[PDB]
Amino acid sequence: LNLDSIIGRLLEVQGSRPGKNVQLTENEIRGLCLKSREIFLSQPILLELEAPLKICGDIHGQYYDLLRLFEYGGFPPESNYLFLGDYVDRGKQSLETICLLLAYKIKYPENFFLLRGNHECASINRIYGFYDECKRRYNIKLWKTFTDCFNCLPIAAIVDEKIFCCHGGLSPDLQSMEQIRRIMRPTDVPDQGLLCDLLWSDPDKDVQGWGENDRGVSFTFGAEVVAKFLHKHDLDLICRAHQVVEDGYEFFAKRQLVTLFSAPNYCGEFDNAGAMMSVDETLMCSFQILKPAD
Amino acid sequence: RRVSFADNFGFNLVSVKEFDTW
Amino acid sequence: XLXRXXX
Repeated sequence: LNLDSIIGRLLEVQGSRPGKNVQLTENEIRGLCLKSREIFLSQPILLELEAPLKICGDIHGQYYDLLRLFEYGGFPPESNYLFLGDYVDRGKQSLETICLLLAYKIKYPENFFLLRGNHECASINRIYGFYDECKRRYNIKLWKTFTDCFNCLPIAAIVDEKIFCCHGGLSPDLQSMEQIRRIMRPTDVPDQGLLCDLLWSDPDKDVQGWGENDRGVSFTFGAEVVAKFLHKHDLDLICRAHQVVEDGYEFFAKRQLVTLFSAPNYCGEFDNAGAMMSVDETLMCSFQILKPAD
Repeated sequence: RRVSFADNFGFNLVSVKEFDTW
Repeated sequence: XLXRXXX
């Protein structure tokens, strides 16, 4: 695995026409998957991280937007990163996106972290674009290698014992962090239960406690659920992703929860910026926003 | 020290970088 | 609006 060569070819598109592909070899991509999978399994499923850190939400294969995020936030390892999942699907360059992220995980395994999103799941990414991209540019076997890698991604992270991070949200099943630690990998994402909820649930201001989720899976939770969770676990903030928000970040429940979404102009219903949350060493948080100029 | 946000202390909460897609 | 699995 010539890591520096792979990263170099991935970063050669930097400055060129948006949409130009990097066609790594199948062996190089498989090498990224196998080596990153080993590192994921060697680290906890519930990461314990320290600030300073930049935290990013959904990317969805918008590779040049990922490069802009790194340009603004600082390329690894000048800044430490935590991504909240959803690297693939929807966008045109899921492969470049995931390959660069896996390469940085291998290169800087103690300063660069990737959580699992609901799209790092074969049932979802078979439909939402990643299967098609793998079948067109490579083959179906490579898609299955990615699945085996994704099945080993960690599920949540706690920053300085005070910020709880996951892709989706809370679960009505979650009373103890030990319940997360007891999840064994590799695993698929079930359509019900704790792991499903961590990747799929959503906050909702119109629900008292736990409610149904219009997506047809998991649940919604209200502001009082957030407050109770934070108090029970001596936490200050939930940081999650999974929903398109206009400014790239959005608070919920008196700044006790924030949603991050990092793929600009993702939808057709509204323009949206992408945001990252910067957490300094003292846990002071701010947002860096990538906004299309018009 | 509790988690805080930069606008608690007179800093900008956000910094915005506008970009041209091309 | 792209289809609620999600604008």
